[PDB]
Amino acid sequence: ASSQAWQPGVAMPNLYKMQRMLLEKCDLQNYGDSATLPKGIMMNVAKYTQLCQYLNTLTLAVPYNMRVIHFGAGSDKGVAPGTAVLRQWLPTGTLLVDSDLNDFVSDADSTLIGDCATVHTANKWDLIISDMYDPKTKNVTKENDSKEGFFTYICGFIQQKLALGGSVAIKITEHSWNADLYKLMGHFAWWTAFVTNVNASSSEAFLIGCNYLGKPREQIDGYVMHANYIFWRNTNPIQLSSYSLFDMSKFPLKLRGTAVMSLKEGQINDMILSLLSKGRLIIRENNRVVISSDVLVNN
Amino acid sequence: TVLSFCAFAVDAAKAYKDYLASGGQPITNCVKMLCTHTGTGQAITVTPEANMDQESFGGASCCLYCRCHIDHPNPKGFCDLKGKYVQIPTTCANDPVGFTLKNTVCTVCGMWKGYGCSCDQMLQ
RNA sequence: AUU
Ligand SMILES: Nc1ncnc2c1ncn2[C@@H]1O[C@H](CSCC[C@H](N)C(=O)O)[C@@H](O)[C@H]1O
Ligand SMILES: [Cl-]
Ligand SMILES: [Cl-]
Ligand SMILES: [Cl-]
Ligand SMILES: [Cl-]
Ligand SMILES: [Zn+2]
Ligand SMILES: [Zn+2]
Repeated sequence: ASSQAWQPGVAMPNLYKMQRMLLEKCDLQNYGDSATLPKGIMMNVAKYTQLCQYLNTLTLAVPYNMRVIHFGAGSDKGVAPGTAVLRQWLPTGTLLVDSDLNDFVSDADSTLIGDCATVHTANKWDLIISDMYDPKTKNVTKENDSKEGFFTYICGFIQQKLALGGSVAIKITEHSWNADLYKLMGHFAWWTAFVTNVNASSSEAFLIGCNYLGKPREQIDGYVMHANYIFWRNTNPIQLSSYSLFDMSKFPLKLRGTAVMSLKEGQINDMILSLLSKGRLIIRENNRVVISSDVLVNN
Repeated sequence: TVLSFCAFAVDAAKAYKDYLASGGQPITNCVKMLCTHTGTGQAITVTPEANMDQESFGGASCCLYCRCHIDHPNPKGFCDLKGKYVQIPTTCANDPVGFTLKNTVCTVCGMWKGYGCSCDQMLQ
């Protein structure tokens, strides 16, 4: 649609989620084309700006003293452009932790260097962003199979460390995906695959889970849902567009002061699930936030 | 006797000025932010505050000490840029690291001295 | 994936 170019990106229409498509090659007519970016703006500043502009239209829970963790925050240039955008977007005072396999310097309150599998925390989080991508994914050796690696960690991290009512944005591509992550999208009140307009020439998308319910509201077959995602990308051509980057007046996340309360799985009734589904409640304690990265000691 | 260690002070700030004086390439990949350019124009802020004569950058990416992974000389070794946004005059946005090293912020108005601070300055 |  000509109207897509005026938005920060495009969300996968709901009718695609209800189909049963066969997996096929992802073939984009503009594959690899470069976006025209504003002067001196890095690709990931533009990309995270469009992701945050889209998250502004969803029912994100935004408590005071919000907790956000960003995985895959490092870059080959040693800086964290995505983290700088998240810090600009999130309310002042939001606790922001970022992590990456490789060393980098960032604006996060704390940074952990090492495989995400070495990251530990007993705390619950309000928002999880992952931009992780395994470089070996570029070497296609075994067909387009569901991938493990960091995806097994992020599935476990969502099921153990995401506050009920919390949300996630997990980066996937044609070959970088996991069937269990798609199944986990059914544990949210709502989910979608979002493509930024500055990267419309890539099979990249963010799987967005909005308002975690901690239980499956819809059973999703991950193998079929990835095939439906590729069918959408193959049939809905999205043109590169940097238009939304030029109006930043309404960029910061709105401070909703979402209620935070402590409840046991036994008190999570239908009235509470209704509040969680509307972005009006976060369930977790408000204990101090403690994180650690396991260090392997070799002689 | 940690004075023998400190006495030998490794001045990275002065070394960077000499490197630039020798026709050296300024540090790159400072993270420039998208913003309205209708901000206060203060030097270091919790959010981008660039006016029409400035560019806003992620602070950590414009700190020589953060980028070179060397101790901060600031009191208690804390960084004044990390976790904040630094406004750099557009005319110097090609070398944000050198700009933050060679310039200082006014404690009264929060503006850069010589690039926004008008405290040293009638008809009402 | 880090245009
Ligand atoms: N197992 C793993 N654990 C942690 N980080 C990983 C990982 N596998 C890949 N990554 C990281 O995923 C990143 C993909 S590129 C990320 C770019 C970054 N978001 C930016 O703002 O520029 C790389 O930095 C890579 O090191
Ligand atoms: Cl091109
Ligand atoms: Cl670390
Ligand atoms: Cl794998
Ligand atoms: Cl409570
Ligand atoms: Zn620093
Ligand atoms: Zn002043």
